[PDB]
Amino acid sequence: MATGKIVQVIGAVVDVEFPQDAVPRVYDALEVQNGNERLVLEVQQQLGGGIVRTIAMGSSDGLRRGLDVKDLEHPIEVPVGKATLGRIMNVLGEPVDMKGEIGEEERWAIHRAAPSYEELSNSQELLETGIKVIDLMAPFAKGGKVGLFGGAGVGKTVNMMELIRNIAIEHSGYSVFAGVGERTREGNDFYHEMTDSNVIDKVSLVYGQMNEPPGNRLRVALTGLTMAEKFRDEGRDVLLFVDNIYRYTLAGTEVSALLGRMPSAVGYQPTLAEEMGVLQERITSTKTGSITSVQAVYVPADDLTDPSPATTFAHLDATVVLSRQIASLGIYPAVDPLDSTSRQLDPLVVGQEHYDTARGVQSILQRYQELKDIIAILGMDELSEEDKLVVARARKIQRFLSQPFFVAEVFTGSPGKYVSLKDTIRGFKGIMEGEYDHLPEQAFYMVGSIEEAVEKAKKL
Amino acid sequence: TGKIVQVIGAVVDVEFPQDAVPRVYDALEVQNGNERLVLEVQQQLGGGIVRTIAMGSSDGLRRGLDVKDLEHPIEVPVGKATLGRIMNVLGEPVDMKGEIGEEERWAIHRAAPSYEELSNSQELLETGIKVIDLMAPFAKGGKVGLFGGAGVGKTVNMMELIRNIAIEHSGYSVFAGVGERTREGNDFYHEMTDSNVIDKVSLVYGQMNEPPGNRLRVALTGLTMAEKFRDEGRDVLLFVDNIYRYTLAGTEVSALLGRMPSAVGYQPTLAEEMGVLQERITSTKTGSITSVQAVYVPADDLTDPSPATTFAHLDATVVLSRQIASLGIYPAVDPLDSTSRQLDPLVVGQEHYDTARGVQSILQRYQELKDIIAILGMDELSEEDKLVVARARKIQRFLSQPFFVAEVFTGSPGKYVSLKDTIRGFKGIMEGEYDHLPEQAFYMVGSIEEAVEKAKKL
Amino acid sequence: AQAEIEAERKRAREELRKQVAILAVAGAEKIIERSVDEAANSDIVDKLVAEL
Amino acid sequence: AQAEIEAERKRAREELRKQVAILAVAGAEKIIERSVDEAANSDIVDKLVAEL
Amino acid sequence: MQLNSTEISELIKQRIAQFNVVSEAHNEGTIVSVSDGVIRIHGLADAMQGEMISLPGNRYAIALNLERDSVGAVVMGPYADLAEGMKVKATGRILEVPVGRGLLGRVVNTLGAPIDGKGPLDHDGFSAVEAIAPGVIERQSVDQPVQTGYKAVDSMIPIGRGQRELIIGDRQTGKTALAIDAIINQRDSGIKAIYVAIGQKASTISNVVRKLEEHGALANTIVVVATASESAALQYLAPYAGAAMGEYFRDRGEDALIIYDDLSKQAVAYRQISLLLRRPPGREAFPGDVFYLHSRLLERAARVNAEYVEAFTKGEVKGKTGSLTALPIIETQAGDVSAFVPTNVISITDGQIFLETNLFNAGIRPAVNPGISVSRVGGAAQTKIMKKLSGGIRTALAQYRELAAFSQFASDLDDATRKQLDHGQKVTELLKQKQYAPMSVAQQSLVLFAAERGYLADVELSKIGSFEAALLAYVDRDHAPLMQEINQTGGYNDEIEGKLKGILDSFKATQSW
Amino acid sequence: QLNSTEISELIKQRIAQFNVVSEAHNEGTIVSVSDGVIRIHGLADAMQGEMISLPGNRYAIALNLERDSVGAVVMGPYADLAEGM
Amino acid sequence: EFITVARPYAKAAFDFAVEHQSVERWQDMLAFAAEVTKNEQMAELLSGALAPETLAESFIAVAGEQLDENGQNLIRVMAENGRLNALPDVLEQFIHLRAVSEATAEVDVISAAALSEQQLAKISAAMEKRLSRKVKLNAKIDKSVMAGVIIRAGDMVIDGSVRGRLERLADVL
Ligand SMILES: Nc1ncnc2c1ncn2[C@@H]1O[C@H](COP(=O)(O)OP(=O)(O)OP(=O)(O)O)[C@@H](O)[C@H]1O
Ligand SMILES: Nc1ncnc2c1ncn2[C@@H]1O[C@H](COP(=O)(O)OP(=O)(O)OP(=O)(O)O)[C@@H](O)[C@H]1O
Ligand SMILES: Nc1ncnc2c1ncn2[C@@H]1O[C@H](COP(=O)(O)OP(=O)(O)O)[C@@H](O)[C@H]1O
Ligand SMILES: [Mg+2]
Ligand SMILES: [Mg+2]
Ligand SMILES: [Mg+2]
Repeated sequence: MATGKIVQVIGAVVDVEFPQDAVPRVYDALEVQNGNERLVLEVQQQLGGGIVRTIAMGSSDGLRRGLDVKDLEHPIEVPVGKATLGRIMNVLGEPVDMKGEIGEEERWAIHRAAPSYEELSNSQELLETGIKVIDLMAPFAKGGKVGLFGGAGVGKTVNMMELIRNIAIEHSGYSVFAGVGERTREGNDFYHEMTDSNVIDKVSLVYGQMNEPPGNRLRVALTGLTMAEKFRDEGRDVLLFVDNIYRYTLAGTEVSALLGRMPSAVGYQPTLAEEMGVLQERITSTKTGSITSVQAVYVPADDLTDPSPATTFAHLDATVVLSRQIASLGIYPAVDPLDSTSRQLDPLVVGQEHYDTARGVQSILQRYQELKDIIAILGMDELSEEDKLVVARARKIQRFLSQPFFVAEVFTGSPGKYVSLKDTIRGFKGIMEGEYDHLPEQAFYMVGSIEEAVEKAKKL
Repeated sequence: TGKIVQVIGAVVDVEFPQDAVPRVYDALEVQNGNERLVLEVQQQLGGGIVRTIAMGSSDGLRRGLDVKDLEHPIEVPVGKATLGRIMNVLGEPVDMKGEIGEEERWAIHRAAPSYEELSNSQELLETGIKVIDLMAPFAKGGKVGLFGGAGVGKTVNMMELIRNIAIEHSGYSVFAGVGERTREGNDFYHEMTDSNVIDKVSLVYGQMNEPPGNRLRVALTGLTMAEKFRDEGRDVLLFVDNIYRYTLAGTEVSALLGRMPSAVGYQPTLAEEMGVLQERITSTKTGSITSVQAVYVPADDLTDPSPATTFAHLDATVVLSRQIASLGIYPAVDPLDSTSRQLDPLVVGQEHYDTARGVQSILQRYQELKDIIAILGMDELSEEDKLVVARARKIQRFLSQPFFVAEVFTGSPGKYVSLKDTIRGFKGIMEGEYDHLPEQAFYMVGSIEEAVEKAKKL
Repeated sequence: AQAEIEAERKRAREELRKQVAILAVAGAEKIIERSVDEAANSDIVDKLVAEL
Repeated sequence: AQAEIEAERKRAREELRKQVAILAVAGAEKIIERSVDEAANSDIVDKLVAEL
Repeated sequence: MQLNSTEISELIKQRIAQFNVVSEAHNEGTIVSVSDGVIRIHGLADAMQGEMISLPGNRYAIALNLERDSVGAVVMGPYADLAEGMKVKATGRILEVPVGRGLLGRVVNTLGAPIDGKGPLDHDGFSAVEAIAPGVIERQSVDQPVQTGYKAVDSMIPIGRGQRELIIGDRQTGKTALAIDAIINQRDSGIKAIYVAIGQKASTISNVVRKLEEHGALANTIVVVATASESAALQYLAPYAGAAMGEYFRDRGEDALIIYDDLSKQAVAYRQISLLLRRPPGREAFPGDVFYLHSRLLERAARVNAEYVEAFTKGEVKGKTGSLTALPIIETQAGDVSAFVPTNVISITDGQIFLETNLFNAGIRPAVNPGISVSRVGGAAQTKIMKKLSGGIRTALAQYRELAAFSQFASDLDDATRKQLDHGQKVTELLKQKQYAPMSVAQQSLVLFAAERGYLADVELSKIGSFEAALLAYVDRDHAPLMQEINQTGGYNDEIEGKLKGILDSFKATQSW
Repeated sequence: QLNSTEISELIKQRIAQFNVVSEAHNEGTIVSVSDGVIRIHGLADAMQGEMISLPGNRYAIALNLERDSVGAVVMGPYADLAEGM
Repeated sequence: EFITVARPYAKAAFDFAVEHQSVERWQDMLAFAAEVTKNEQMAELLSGALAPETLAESFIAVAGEQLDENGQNLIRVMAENGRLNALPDVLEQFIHLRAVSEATAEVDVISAAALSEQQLAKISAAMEKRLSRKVKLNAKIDKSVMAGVIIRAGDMVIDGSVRGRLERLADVL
């Protein structure tokens, strides 16, 4: 029964005093009436005698010192399995789509340990995305983790929408989408996009929404993982999309000062690497089933030094870096080839044909970046005629990596293109050799295949 | 009635009987050896403790001294009785003359005028100074700020504005010395007395010499006199010798007042403390205040919070650059950073507005070329780029001017330049009317006629 | 307009001197929760004429 | 200029309301205190202890 | 006239008729300290967080720290008269503001008391200052225009009804000018305006309200003020007071445009409150929840689907979708976007417009940097005519700036390059525009059609300014039926391209620049 | 002014018999649990870097010996530990 | 003020006094230990830096009345943590705990006149209905109250004064 009492409210953080023999366990849920509305608190710390420090899963407004608190002897438990499909839920696993009760058969705690070392798998089966720069420079594998890094406004969302279109419709299996810290507008537009394209029955959606109190954002990512882990343990192969991992860390930073921790580094909580590792280490493919995941990563001010993006780089398998320096030129997808990379890019998977083609492209673009400094002051007439030819063919390859997406027609006004891996390799070889030395630079820009870059040159 | 219970630098804690605790901003009084010390109440702590700032030196204070509770704030003389006299933060006479023939005293803590009371005006006020009323002209009843680092010309420029404005203007004026040099107060007083203009000027001085509490409050003493003359229905000129010192004296006490540090260690209240001072310096439907303020910029860092907050308060801002001053171009105004609310085609009219934007465009383009020129040298430029540079350099020189107050330094006689001569002059340079003169012809010449006479003798 | 409304302003002040007497007793009768034929009306009219 | 005076119209009415109310309650304090009665005071207590 | 004052002396007696003598019961505390606008209160066992606490006089405080054995609260007004041992009563109330159509053309403070002196408010009741936004299932996609009237913004960086668009830049770059021109241009669009002034000087507000009154714009606008003189809690809370007024229109099927000015200063006021309450400082000395401060503010601006309106209005209004559009303003210190407050607000919004000093000094005004500015709604916000033409403009113009750098010491210029650098200079010149001079859809469309079909290409660059002025003048006298067609429809077809082709061909032959 | 392990039942123990040093130095009780750190009351014979055995065959390393308590860091999962163990 | 640091001790002393059925003595005992704390010379010693034990035993010596091994040991605990100046706030909280445990409230009643006593019989009977506790009255006559009465109980107030109701009515500008 109701047996704790509230003893402080400061911002999002609530202290509750229980009797000394019935103190709640860490990560237990607690329940209180905030007027008409029922509110849930999650226990973070046991401190002093009988007192526990907690985060509110909802607004603190209207709490009083003295309110009676009921002790639920379990952590936050969420519905899992097929009942979730086609539904939108909040962090507490409550329906927020008006469609009615979820109708579950099972509920799982959102806090659980990672797979043990004996359970992991290394099944690096190559996966085709249809995006030139990704499939060449940073090839995916089934069951791997992919990160889309970038600062604000660089194309993380529309890249993820393109990846969702190409693999996730083809995948023939269930998907989870975690809207951690997402904009409510874009969460709505995604829900209608999946409904109108009639694939919403394959996918279950958990949304955090930015607006929500700090507590919701911190835990909505674990709710998304717990549904994906249920489908994995069934033995299914699932796709997990996460709309921003950074905002999970930033939600920890908000409460961390109020939870009495002293600060570290650039204001981040001291626990940053522990909190990141505990989440990321659940997103893995075991011997029973595989989880393939794509995560967007906010990079504050595009400073890839910053501890939050710098820490996550170690947990991924392919990392795609989107740069504002490229995006300033409008040349989307804005993937930087000299910074993007993948564990799968070696001859023992890719074969030598693909490996040689990717290493070739990197070496040309690296060389051109040095030549580009000479030109800006001494002028291109001052170069070797070999270096002048490298500058030309590099500046073409830079444009040929661009590709219009049929999730971006509203921005471009133009028809989106898909490319096979086979056609992608042949095109880059053709610029590295002589076959297209005679086309202008603008004849490559947002083209599609090489086989139609000649056509834009004829139009140009 | 009260007892002193702590003394920490400028801050003194006093305990009172709990039925009798002083209000905030009440004046208290304590005998410190052979003198009387005023304390101003800042905070009420619990239990009848009250925390206060000493309006004088706090050395020699014991614990356990008896403190007297004065029932009122700090109140200062106002009106014509103050004209022609030098007064202290406490409103005491500091010249050797007798007592001030006050009829009324006003509390230095006041509310700003209501939104209904404010008045607009677009009457352009002319100055002697080519760059200022070209690039950043200002109106009667507006606020001007001179921003600059140490030793760049804030005082000399304000002394020309006093010479030019405050002697062709006919009404009263108030000069507030806030945390600046005592020598320069004495030098100013005399030339006012030597010129017999002193009898139109009230002067309040709280120089660097003084303890923190004086430097903090003395600005409010100055405004309170200017507000009396404004409410009487006059048009008044207020000069503030360095507004930055008000914020700095807040920084010095804020930690002793027990407030967590903010930003670059500033007090957390920095924007409110500045705003509550600044909002009182406004012209009103009853009467007008024209204000010129010097604004020291610490470490030349214009992005420091204290400069940064001041910029939103002001109608014209003139920014002084050490990089220009070390050329010896004076006044060292940066025309790419100086700006005014009055540089608008409707109030100035089109010829002035077009001339100012032309000058701004050529000088911006000269900044864009300077990184080429530094590595390559000029010979690589295009023949139009060379003409942009050749004009910009003449423009930079022609913004220089001899000042009547600066004659003691350059020897050369000062110049007063009519606005019409400035517009005609810069318009001719940008049109190339003068492309045949050397750069030296333009340096430190009052008007464009004087450039051509200087050019004849190179 | 300023001259016109200042004429109306002094005229309104005269009539409301009667109306505000009625206000004071109506407030008092609700505040005391009971009607009251109070005797010392000298105190009403003294304030009524002196402050207005 | 005409709409301005009909704004000004509302400002003049509201300022007179404020005056008469505050001088009305100032009269009411004098009027009620001088008209205190022990039966009426007891009747206050007898009301509030009935609803309390 | 003033005998109506005498009639409402009977209305003063009607207050007595409505008044009630009943004894309430309430919870009580004493002020135990007073400093810098913060008070500590002992007692108030039943105080709630975010509750209004009532003080001697008609003054209030907001309860923010409910610690054990004391409440910490901030005073919504001048604090210096408060003293230790004053009694204080806890109401039941959250903070509410007057709201309704009557507000339009009024200047009010953050509590909603009028300060223009135009007499009392007329209003349609009160609404809570703090409120949760419409959830995912309650929204509708943004697909209608709100017109800026600026060639640069409406072509390159389109704003749709229900978007949040950050205006960002250094001091004195035209941040406010852009936003009040966006207000002025709504004078006839049907969209209501709210201007929220946080921490500005009162004479600057009085000047902007004057310009709104020289134009027709003030009658359509609410002005909410918290000047630099007012307490740190009146600010901080002002944006929320403005949003509560904008939401009234949003939830009845009307469009509102709300300009929060200097959201940065809202953050500075909130830092003052947090440090005086001794909450732990985070990065750059702001509190950590400063993201939650702005994100919950800005996520209120939304377009809601018709079902949500019908439910809110209880069937009074059916079939209408309501929208609130927010245009927050941030000041950067030196173009440094990496500061904590700019990085938070850039994270939240649906795009940004960067204004910058180098362009402004070069005379590119409005100083919109095409490269780092972006709209995340994009073409779905435009009319089809602008959509068709403008998509080409912004990315071409960005690449012109790259090409112009690489060119800067190249002497031979290939004809593709020579054409591009030429076209890009002529488009850069075309997008300059004078303040307070907004352009209709048909005027913008016609001028873009001149650029994207190459009618500018031969014209000498300083004349491009006079070319545009002469073209607008010519078409308004001779071809106004098409201007009405385009402004009303926004339509585009082969006959529209043909009629515009005919107009450009006819102008460029017959007239003079 | 703030509390340093001043908790009601520990205080009540001392009032009854102040000389609680009569109980063995070998053992103690957890009085706080957070973020993988525990604070222990007792363990008067603990030493720097010593292994403390926890329920579930777990260990913590004693890293702060403070005047009233030991601060120790849990070498494993910690989230099920509770005060009074 | 000491309130927050005094709470843990006040509970423990009351809990202990309940088990040993000595609450009355403990109250009279804490009342002495608070009073020695107020003496000047004793106060100086408490603000001094004497090591806990040497401070405690010099305190315990003056507190001769204190029950040895119970009251005197409570001092040793507070001396380890330097809370001795909190003793006036460790008391009163002990009295508050006692009054809660005894289900009894002091309640206060302020009026323009000495209330009629018959009225107090009604008021006490009403307060024993509003709150389920025995209610000690200690009413007051006050000049400020124009007429009527204030009832104050804990931190809840029921204003029945004409002063309050006028200044409640004067509100409606
Ligand atoms: N117009 C000028 N002509 C010649 N010299 C000048 C001029 N302006 C400034 N100077 C030189 O700079 C010196 C300092 O100027 P000023 O005292 O006004 O500096 P400031 O900005 O007030 O410095 P501080 O912050 O130290 O008060 C002058 O003594 C003079 O040597
Ligand atoms: N389109 C324009 N063309 C010409 N001048 C303009 C234009 N827009 C703004 N200005 C001018 O720029 C100056 C500053 O504009 P504004 O006050 O909007 O800048 P701001 O960034 O708001 O300044 P602050 O940082 O002080 O608020 C004003 O003199 C204004 O007249
Ligand atoms: N592939 C693309 N094609 C066209 N425009 C794009 C592309 N990627 C990004 N953009 C532009 O950048 C904007 C923001 O990118 P988006 O991914 O929505 O933001 P974020 O990268 O922060 O998630 C888009 O609205 C669009 O204007
Ligand atoms: Mg994004
Ligand atoms: Mg100086
Ligand atoms: Mg502005």
